[PDB]
Amino acid sequence: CPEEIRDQLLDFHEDLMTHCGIELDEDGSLDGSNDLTIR
Repeated sequence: CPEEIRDQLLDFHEDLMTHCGIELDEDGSLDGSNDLTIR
Protein backbone atom coordinates (compact mmCIF):
# COMPACT_ATOMS: atom_id res chain seq x y z
CA CYS A 1 0.00 0.00 0.00
CA PRO A 2 1.12 3.67 -0.20
CA GLU A 3 2.72 5.63 2.64
CA GLU A 4 -0.73 6.86 3.76
CA ILE A 5 -2.89 3.94 4.86
CA ARG A 6 -5.92 6.27 4.89
CA ASP A 7 -6.51 7.21 1.20
CA GLN A 8 -3.61 8.28 -1.07
CA LEU A 9 -0.15 9.50 0.09
CA LEU A 10 -0.03 12.45 2.50
CA ASP A 11 -2.52 14.87 4.08
CA PHE A 12 -5.58 13.68 2.09
CA HIS A 13 -3.96 14.83 -1.27
CA GLU A 14 -0.53 16.23 -2.35
CA ASP A 15 0.32 19.23 -4.55
CA LEU A 16 -2.22 21.03 -2.32
CA MET A 17 -1.05 22.98 0.73
CA THR A 18 2.59 22.97 1.90
CA HIS A 19 4.71 20.03 0.79
CA CYS A 20 5.22 19.81 -2.99
CA GLY A 21 6.19 23.50 -2.88
CA ILE A 22 8.53 24.47 -0.02
CA GLU A 23 10.94 27.09 -1.50
CA LEU A 24 8.54 29.85 -0.46
CA ASP A 25 5.16 28.04 -0.17
CA GLU A 26 5.99 26.19 3.02
CA ASP A 27 7.02 29.62 4.27
CA GLY A 28 3.61 30.86 3.16
CA SER A 29 1.88 27.74 4.47
CA LEU A 30 3.25 28.66 7.90
CA ASP A 31 1.07 31.77 7.97
CA GLY A 32 1.79 32.76 11.54
CA SER A 33 1.60 31.81 15.20
CA ASN A 34 -0.36 28.93 16.78
CA ASP A 35 1.51 26.39 14.59
CA LEU A 36 3.89 25.04 17.24
CA THR A 37 5.20 25.93 20.68
CA ILE A 38 8.63 26.81 19.23
CA ARG A 39 7.17 30.02 17.72
